[PDB]
Amino acid sequence: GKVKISIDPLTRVEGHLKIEVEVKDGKVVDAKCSGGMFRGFEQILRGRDPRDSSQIVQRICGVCPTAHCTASVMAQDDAFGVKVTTNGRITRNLIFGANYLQSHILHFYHLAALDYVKGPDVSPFVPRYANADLLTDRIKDGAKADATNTYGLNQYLKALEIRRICHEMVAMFGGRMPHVQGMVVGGATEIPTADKVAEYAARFKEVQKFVIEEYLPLIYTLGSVYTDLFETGIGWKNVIAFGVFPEDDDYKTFLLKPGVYIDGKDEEFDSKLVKEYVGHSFFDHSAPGGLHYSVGETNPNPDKPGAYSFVKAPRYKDKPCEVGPLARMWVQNPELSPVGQKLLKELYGIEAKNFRDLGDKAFSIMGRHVARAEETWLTAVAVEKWLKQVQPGAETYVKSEIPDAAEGTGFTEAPRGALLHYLKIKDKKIENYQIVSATLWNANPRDDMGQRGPIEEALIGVPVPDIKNPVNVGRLVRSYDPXLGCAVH
Amino acid sequence: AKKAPVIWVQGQGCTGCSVSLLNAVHPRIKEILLDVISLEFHPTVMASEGEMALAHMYEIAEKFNGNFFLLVEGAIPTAKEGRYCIVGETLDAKGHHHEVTMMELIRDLAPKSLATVAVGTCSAYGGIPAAEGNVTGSKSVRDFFADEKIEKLLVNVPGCPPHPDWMVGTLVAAWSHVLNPTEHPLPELDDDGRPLLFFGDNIHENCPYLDKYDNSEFAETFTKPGCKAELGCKGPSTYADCAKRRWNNGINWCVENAVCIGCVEPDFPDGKSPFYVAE
Ligand code: SF4
Ligand code: SF4
Ligand code: SF4
Ligand code: FCO
Ligand SMILES: [Ca+2]
Ligand SMILES: [Ca+2]
Ligand SMILES: [Ca+2]
Ligand SMILES: [Cl-]
Ligand code: NI
Ligand SMILES: [S]
Repeated sequence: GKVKISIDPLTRVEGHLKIEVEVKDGKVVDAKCSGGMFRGFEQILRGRDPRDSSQIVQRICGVCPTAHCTASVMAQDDAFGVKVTTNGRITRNLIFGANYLQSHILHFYHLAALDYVKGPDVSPFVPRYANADLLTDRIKDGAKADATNTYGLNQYLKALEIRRICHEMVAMFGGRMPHVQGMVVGGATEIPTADKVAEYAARFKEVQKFVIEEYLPLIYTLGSVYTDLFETGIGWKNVIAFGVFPEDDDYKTFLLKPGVYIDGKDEEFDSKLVKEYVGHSFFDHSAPGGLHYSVGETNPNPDKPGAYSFVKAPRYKDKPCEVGPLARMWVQNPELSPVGQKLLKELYGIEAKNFRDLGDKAFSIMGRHVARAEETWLTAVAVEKWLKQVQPGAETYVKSEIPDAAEGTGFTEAPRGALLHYLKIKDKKIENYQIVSATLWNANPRDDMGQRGPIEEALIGVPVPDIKNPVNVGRLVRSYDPXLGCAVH
Repeated sequence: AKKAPVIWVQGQGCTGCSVSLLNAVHPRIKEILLDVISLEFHPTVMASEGEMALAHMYEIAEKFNGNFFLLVEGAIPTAKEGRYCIVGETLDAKGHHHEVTMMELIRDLAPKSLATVAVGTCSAYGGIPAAEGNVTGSKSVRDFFADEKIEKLLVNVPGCPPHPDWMVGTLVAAWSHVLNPTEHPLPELDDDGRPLLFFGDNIHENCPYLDKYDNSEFAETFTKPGCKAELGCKGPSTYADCAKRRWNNGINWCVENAVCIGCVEPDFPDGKSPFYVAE
């Protein structure tokens, strides 16, 4: 009595995603995640001036280009042998941090929320699933249902302006957005002025107010209606993080620290243990066993027998690991926002001080949204601090020369998860460039040993009581905030 | 107050053209969506998914045949029978599955459209996906139309990404033309099909650093004073109104911040590279 459901396009993610599930006895029993679009940035990059990479790679994704820019300029800093100044480091963090706020807000409202909030009766808010299990369906008190739905929809609409203001903040020192000009090998291209720091700060305070007063309360309220969604969309419960927003010039300390959590145990992150498999991916590898990114190969082959995705399959110590705010917040285990502490008590009867106090609830559909909202607040606290640390007038750029032969790796966390760019230079040109991105870790297919990717695995057990309105499939997928442009590049 | 019907499709794109559109002001995106256009299909933001989303797209393309704008973000890959870009899956009168390539989608929808508008340098000119080293046979809308022998009014709005003012302005001008063609002639296009309204000015000729350029005052590094020419600025070979309009609601622009990389031009990126070597 198995039924197959195929969803292509899985909309309200970035890029081209197909999801297939098998359903039996009202639950998902198997799943496949497929990325159907390829560009091959790693091929396009070969033979170029290595400095061009920090512009080229941004075009992997117009939602997270600052993450790719950051990873690229860090790879170049490493390869070129240049150290960024204090003010350069802080300026890079302000450019990138403003897009963390943009990206999380864009995701929750403009990608995720239409699985919960009933929009107006005009395109693109309709058509929608007939039985969509929305706030207006779940909340049985009609006035409360209307009021809660209107509350959520008004925030969706206001968030359109708030996310635009975040891009004003990115452009302040980044030049424009999408696709900044302001980050380069050696630092940042425009020294912050007192006036422009103040103009960034004024906009930031408006964003921060929305985060604390509107976004966090909505997420906790939403979770209190959908308590069942803290109990499904579980997956491997393995997470990895690389470290993001270095807080000192030697990159020893970060806002959110590197680390790995596998099978209930914390360990340090060791980049030597990252490798990619391609057994079910449209790529040829010169050797079996998975390849470390430093010898990565990008030889597309859409005819590869048994393959079903343009996404490669990264594993850490041969384990699937997921990435993103859940991963970073679990690894760092920061103190929860005051709003979260309060609303967990008031709305759920939960006493929680630190993220891990959520326990099992963290590894779920709603847990992923909570992690993302809490991280938005945590990032805002950091930006508020960086705005005091940044020094008007202080040099942000250090000169460098393209080396003949070198290698460098830039490590960071994109809003959606762990990100590195590996750069190898020969005869002053890009010899190899290998990108291991965030959604790559989440939306990958099975590896050579048949181990499902994290989204595939997290789909197992998801309830589908109505096969014609399989709303929880998309809810699980969107909780990961997938970017398929990033996943495939 | 009849809104312009829009079907927005993505090929080999990065969603940056969409994100830039979300940054519109005067009007802002809320007013664009509720008052200016009917955004009927858009994979990044629409409520429906899969079968329902595609069925709706095709129903609109039928009901509004010859009366919707086909907006294209991203390039069209033609290698390997189009299989480098699968945009969806369709189901027959029987129960079977058929993948739809970007080639198939554009071949289908373009003849149904009132006009096609290629937003961004990828769709207009090939851009980064079509740059040296790619193996996907990545192609622009104009080249795909030429290969397919499709004659459909086509307007290009390039940039990587384009400014929201360029996209909104062009779409509004096109819709005004359709509603009253003699009161609102179509914007004059250059040889590369982009409106002179936005792409007629040369950046360099209109640049506030031109006095410095003329006096040979060149910035030694990004954070020194002077014209940006020695840092790689492609303003001299680039045609857009960025010097006037600036970016992100007037907050900054590429030349003030750093350099112009010529992102609106049909030879972007290869003809504008290396980015940090002077023209
Ligand atoms: S034109 Fe640039 S911003 Fe637009 S889809 Fe192409 S790469 Fe992205
Ligand atoms: S900064 Fe660029 S566009 Fe401006 S005058 Fe110099 S070379 Fe020309
Ligand atoms: S200044 Fe140059 S790189 Fe920047 S948006 Fe305008 S044309 Fe593109
Ligand atoms: N955030 C983001 Fe993009 C993805 N996935 C990257 O890296
Ligand atoms: Ca195939
Ligand atoms: Ca890769
Ligand atoms: Ca033909
Ligand atoms: Cl703007
Ligand atoms: Ni992305
Ligand atoms: S980002």
